[PDB]
Amino acid sequence: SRYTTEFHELEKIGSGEFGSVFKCVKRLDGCIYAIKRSKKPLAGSVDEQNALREVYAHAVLGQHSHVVRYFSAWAEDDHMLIQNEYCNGGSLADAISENYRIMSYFKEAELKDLLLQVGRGLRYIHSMSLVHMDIKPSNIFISRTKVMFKIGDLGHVTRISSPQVEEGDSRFLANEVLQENYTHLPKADIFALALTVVCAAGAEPLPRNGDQWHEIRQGRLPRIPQVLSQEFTELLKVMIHPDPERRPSAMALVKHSVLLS
Ligand SMILES: COc1cc2c(Nc3cc(Cl)c(OC)c(Cl)c3)c(C#N)cnc2cc1OCCCN1CCN(C)CC1
Repeated sequence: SRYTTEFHELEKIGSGEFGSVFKCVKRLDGCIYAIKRSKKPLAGSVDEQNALREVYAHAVLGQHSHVVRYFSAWAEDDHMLIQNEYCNGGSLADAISENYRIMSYFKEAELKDLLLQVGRGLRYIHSMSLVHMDIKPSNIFISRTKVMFKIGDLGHVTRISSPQVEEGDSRFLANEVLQENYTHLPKADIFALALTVVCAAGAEPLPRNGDQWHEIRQGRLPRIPQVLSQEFTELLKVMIHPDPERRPSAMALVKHSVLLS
């Protein structure tokens, strides 16, 4: 196969219903890549159009330092393979879990660094008239050696002015998207990013539904166990404002005083 011929598989680094991700060395350049290998989705299914959204997003998206670089995608032997940039820091989700294990944490400065960098990624995507629609720790990836946060997993990417919306994780989902209101989709990414940072700040696991789910959608910031400045807190707070029009845009976010620099 092209997979075996072009690459040497080093180790499986991720698995799940989405398939599996392998750390691979490309024989030609000797560089490390992350390759997702999954069953070729059923024609007409959500998994197909999910994969369609991923591959067709890079047709629009160029290279950006806060978006995981895409190299190629192909199908063979009833399997689909996507070759991406390898981020040696793994996902933000794993980093959060590792913090919990060894009792470390992200300092307030590091949290603002995370917000700004992913903010820069969102600004570019939005400027291409696209929206990510699934921003969460597991979809944020880390490159080190000196720390670069990159947006990955474009399986939910869709147009701004042509809304075809497949909802993302309910834990990060803005209420207006649930209400089938797609007039301000960029602000949905902003909403999810705030909760993503709140996750990195060491907050308890976000609710999938129920009471405290609604309280968050009311604009209530989840309890954070560490001391953040009231100014950073208020920024995160407005990012989850019930009115998406009061939430800052991505380009307004990256220009914000508390974040710079
Ligand atoms: C979770 O594992 C990793 C997934 C990564 C990843 N996912 C991904 C998602 C999707 Cl949806 C894709 O399909 C479009 C494709 Cl192709 C890849 C991208 C991307 N993109 C980039 N970088 C990653 C890096 C990872 O681990 C890095 C170090 C792990 N190391 C630590 C020491 N030890 C325990 C051995 C394992």
